[PDB]
Amino acid sequence: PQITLWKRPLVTIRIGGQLKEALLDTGADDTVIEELNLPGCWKPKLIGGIXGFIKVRQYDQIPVEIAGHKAIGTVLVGPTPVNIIGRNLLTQIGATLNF
Ligand SMILES: CCCC[C@@H](CN[C@@H](CCCC)C(=O)N[C@@H](CCC(N)=O)C(=O)N[C@@H](CCCNC(N)=[NH2+])C(N)=O)NC(=O)[C@@H](NC(=O)[C@@H](NC(C)=O)[C@@H](C)O)[C@@H](C)CC
Repeated sequence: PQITLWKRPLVTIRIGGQLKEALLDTGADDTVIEELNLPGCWKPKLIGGIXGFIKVRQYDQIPVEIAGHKAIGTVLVGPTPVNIIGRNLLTQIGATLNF
């Protein structure tokens, strides 16, 4: 599909068997999702942006479907204000910027 940028590029994702809404963010290196449990598998990380840093739980090799496209990769979990799909998964679904 093609997504224009007149409004925030929000899409439905599936993760850990749960459906969420997330923002496709080309300015994010990584993917950041709120709450939800998961694997006895995670390790600590700090990630930053405007306003500084938050502590997150890094989970590896997590299956994540995005607009019907299967991806599998690192997912960071913490108190992000907005669920974010970053380049680590956008590359797996063949996403490009075009102008
Ligand atoms: C400045 C750092 C690079 C750009 C920034 C864009 N992320 C979005 C995330 C959405 C908000 C949680 C953002 O900050 N958007 C702001 C940009 C400022 C702006 N005014 O446009 C925004 O839209 N802010 C809205 C409010 C939130 C809107 N978004 C939304 N509701 N979805 C605004 N009006 O204030 N990327 C990031 O914040 C990511 N940071 C990174 O990718 C890198 N970190 C650093 C420090 O560069 C990497 C080394 O970790 C985060 C997610 C970690 C992977």
